[PDB]
Amino acid sequence: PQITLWKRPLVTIKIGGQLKEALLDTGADDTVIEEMSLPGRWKPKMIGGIGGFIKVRQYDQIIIEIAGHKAIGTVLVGPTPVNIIGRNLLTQIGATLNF
Amino acid sequence: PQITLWKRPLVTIKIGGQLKEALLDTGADDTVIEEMSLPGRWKPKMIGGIGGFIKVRQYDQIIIEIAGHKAIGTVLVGPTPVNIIGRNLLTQIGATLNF
Ligand SMILES: Cc1cc(NC(=O)CCCC[C@@H]2SC[C@@H]3NC(=O)N[C@@H]32)cc(C)c1OCC(=O)N[C@@H](Cc1ccccc1)[C@H](O)C(=O)N1CSC(C)(C)[C@H]1C(=O)N[C@H]1c2ccccc2C[C@H]1O
Ligand SMILES: [Cl-]
Repeated sequence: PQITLWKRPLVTIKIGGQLKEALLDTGADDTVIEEMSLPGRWKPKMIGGIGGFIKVRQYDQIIIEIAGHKAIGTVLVGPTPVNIIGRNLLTQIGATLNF
Repeated sequence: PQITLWKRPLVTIKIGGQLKEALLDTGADDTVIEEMSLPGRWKPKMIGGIGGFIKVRQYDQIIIEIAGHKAIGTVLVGPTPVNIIGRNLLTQIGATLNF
């Protein structure tokens, strides 16, 4: 698909058996989702941007479906204001910026 | 161009006759640049990022080139960690997400 940028580029994702809405964010290195359970070990991490830093849990090897496209990678979980699909998963679904 | 997301989507911009590096950020509604001098009057705005909110100065109708593409629009100035080109200007340069 081709997604224009007149509006926020929100899509439906499936993660951990749950449907969520998430923002396709080329400015985010990583992927961060609001509080939810995920399988496996985790380690704490600080992520930063506008407004400063938040503490998240880093889970690895998390299978995800983004607008119908499956991708595996690290997913961060914590008090993000918005669910965010970052570059680590955008690459895997073949997403590019074009102009 | 087609910009892949294996690396950060950094480009060169020109604003006030000066070249700067900036991030093409589909998660940003607006465009925010690190402290610099812009002409004219400004208006207040507060915007929220991953860590919380920052106060910025809003300048309108600013001439700005993004990866060689000419735009004229709103530029916000404040304590962002990265010069961010957001959707207000990504739309002016005809950028889309594609997969
Ligand atoms: C989000 C935002 C809003 C405004 N304007 C407004 O809010 C004005 C309100 C008007 C509302 C209009 S009107 C009708 C429509 N409907 C609606 O709901 N809105 C519209 C202005 C700016 C500049 C905005 O972006 C701020 C921002 O920081 N956005 C970031 C994403 C985000 C969105 C919302 C909450 C929190 C974060 C950005 O895309 C990013 O990734 N950034 C900006 S700074 C940065 C380049 C470092 C990077 C970053 O944080 N990255 C970090 C990141 C993020 C996630 C996971 C890991 C990490 C590590 C690091 O890479
Ligand atoms: Cl790349």
